[PDB]
Amino acid sequence: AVYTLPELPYDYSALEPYISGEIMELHHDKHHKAYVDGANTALDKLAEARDKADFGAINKLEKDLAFNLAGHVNHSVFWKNMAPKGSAPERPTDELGAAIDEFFGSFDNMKAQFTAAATGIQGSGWASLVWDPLGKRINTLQFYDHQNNLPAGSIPLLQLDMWEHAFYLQYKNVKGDYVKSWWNVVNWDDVALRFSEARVA
Amino acid sequence: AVYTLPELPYDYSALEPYISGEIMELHHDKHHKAYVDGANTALDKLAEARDKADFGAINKLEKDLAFNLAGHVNHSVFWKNMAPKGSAPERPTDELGAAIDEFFGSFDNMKAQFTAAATGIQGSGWASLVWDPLGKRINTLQFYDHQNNLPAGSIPLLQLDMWEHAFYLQYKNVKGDYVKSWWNVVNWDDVALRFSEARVA
Amino acid sequence: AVYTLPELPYDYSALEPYISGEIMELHHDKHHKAYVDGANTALDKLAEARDKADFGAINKLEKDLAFNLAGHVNHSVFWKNMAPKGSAPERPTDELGAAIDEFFGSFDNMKAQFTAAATGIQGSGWASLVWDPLGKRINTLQFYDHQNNLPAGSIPLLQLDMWEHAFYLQYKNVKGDYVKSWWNVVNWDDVALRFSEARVA
Amino acid sequence: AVYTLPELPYDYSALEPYISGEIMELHHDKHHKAYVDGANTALDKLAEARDKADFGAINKLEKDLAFNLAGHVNHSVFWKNMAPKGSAPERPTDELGAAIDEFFGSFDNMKAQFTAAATGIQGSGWASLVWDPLGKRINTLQFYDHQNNLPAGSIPLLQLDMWEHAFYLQYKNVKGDYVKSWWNVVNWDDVALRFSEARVA
Ligand SMILES: [Fe+3]
Ligand SMILES: [Fe+3]
Ligand SMILES: [Fe+3]
Ligand SMILES: [Fe+3]
Repeated sequence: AVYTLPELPYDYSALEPYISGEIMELHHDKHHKAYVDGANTALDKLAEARDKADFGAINKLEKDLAFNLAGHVNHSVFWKNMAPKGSAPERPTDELGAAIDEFFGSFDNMKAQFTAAATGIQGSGWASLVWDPLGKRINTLQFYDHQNNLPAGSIPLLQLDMWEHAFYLQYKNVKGDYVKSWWNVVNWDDVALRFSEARVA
Repeated sequence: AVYTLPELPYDYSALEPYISGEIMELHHDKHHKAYVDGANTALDKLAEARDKADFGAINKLEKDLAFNLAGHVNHSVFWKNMAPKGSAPERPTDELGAAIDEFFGSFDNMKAQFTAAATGIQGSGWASLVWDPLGKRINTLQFYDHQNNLPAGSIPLLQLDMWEHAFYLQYKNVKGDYVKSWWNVVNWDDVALRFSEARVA
Repeated sequence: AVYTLPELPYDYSALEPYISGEIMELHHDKHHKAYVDGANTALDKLAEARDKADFGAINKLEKDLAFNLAGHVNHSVFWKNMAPKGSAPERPTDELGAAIDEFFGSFDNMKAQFTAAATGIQGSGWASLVWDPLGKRINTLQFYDHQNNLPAGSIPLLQLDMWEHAFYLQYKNVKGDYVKSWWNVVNWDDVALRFSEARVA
Repeated sequence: AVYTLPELPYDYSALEPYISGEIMELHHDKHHKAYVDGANTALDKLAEARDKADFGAINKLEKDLAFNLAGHVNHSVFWKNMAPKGSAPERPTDELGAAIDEFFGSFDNMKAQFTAAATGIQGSGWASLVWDPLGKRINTLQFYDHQNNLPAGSIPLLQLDMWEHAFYLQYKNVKGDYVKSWWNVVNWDDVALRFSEARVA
């Protein structure tokens, strides 16, 4: 197939007590898998459309593609953005740390802005730290669902899943507690790597 | 300022009779300029939010940023994607040409899918040919407004503005005639350059 | 058919000089007609789906229905909400006038809020004065496209089309001039009638 | 206050085993309450905007109003649409029953279409049976979030909450099992009452 489900870079319960293994198992094995299958199906349908010269369902297929592919991209980044506490730095350093200070003033300011973007979402969505190739800077974006509210060319560096399936079983309606806990498992090494390769447009 | 209004790489009337100079002037001088100002204003507002430590309007600011920056990005690519008839080949060649046949079967198949995506939009939007870094392929996407219905990381190669302001003064409600005439001014050299630079992950 | 295109309650050029007959002709005969045909097609497709027990395109059909039916409802109200200047009152009176003062403070306050909602839209949309059956009050809503950003049960009283096709040929990019001119042709008698029948849930 | 949190017409655990009491408590006491507060706050902010004559945040306030009020409306209908098994007939009768056969062919056909609309949502949303005043018929709509994908004037008759918080704690990712169990607690008497009152234009 074109798209494949990546394996988690750690055990399902490696993020505990911050994120339960039960959520990790359902989130990865069920939800992420659905997006991969959906993105592949969308491409197969578009190929069939071209062969028969029948683009009647083009509007449906383009949304199926955007929704599922965005879901695949977002989750793929999400898994790598995390690591068991202690396995990675608790704060950004070197170039990344300097860039964050440059575009947000300080790490604390970026954290506050990112947290506000995460908890204020009206519906399903993501809080995202991206590299803007046009402005050559790091911005925070608030995705709606998986594929809305973002400029083309945006390169994801750090993402936080704010869909209810990401925290409900453990934190219930208290999304604030989920966000606080999540900061403990952010893999700043992964974010630093993405930044190193992203700041080249 | 972080964002700047790029000058057109040709005269306002250089795309006639396909796209009138009247539309080119209003589209560039008024519409695009508004998105540049809006993107700059959003960043300024976010900076003030951090200094004041008040993120009450975070939802508004994140949408203002995404909408305006996406408008700026989309129009910036749009201008470069076009050139006076006779300036570039009327059909993709070399590496780009081979990639189009690989991912769509033929140039005609690509045109058909792109055209269907452009004319079927329910509301304002864009038909877009992008490079998908994850699947390492060229896909067609149908943007809603400027910032919706697309996966993060999508690299724009060729874009067609389907907002009514882009064609109404000349083609009125007949979207099909607009898209048909537009193919005549596509600068395949610019698209090929973007593909080359995008391909290098 | 289930849905039919209503005829304009006046001649195409009756709203001049405020709204040109050229816009009225295209807007009614072309755009509105498309929504009626689209809504009817959506229903036929859903019927075919039930017969064959094939709901594969349900997501597409439900959006086709919402988009087109909303477009039909919005435009149907829009035509009746207008009348040649002098043929109707220039300001709300009696119950309607009292209700507007009650929920907005004054006619001028309602006009300012409505105007701001109309000119600030990011993309295609409508500025709408609706009756809220749950709160038993009159509110202003900002529709996105035709079918987004509104509570179920909302009863339209006064609507202003902010899609670019509604003003571009005459006012170009200056949506502010369009809104100012539009106030001159509002049929307050039609709005008063809708209010009389709407305030019953 | 303009909006108030309605009390449940039954005990929190009266819908078991179909819908757990744990979900009913969180759903009503936490989620619904938040939408009521949000709708009230939006109105207060709009009132302040008028007094200060500053509508700079109009786009934010109109979305806050639509999102929260729609959430309030949707949940208010949702609670009344359900009742303990045995309280009402398991199948529509009389006027409502005849209307369902007229617009869907049969009760089973309606259930199939409604179920497909409920399980196919890409993101948060609702499956809704509404009375269309323009076409004078009963249609099924698929809401996105709380306030998207619906025509103005739509009168809700029967609604099913498909947001993840509505079923995750009990059914996890298996949306189909949730919808299947939900049909057992549908209060057809409430739906029939809404149809009667909606029908009277
Ligand atoms: Fe997720
Ligand atoms: Fe444009
Ligand atoms: Fe219109
Ligand atoms: Fe809910």
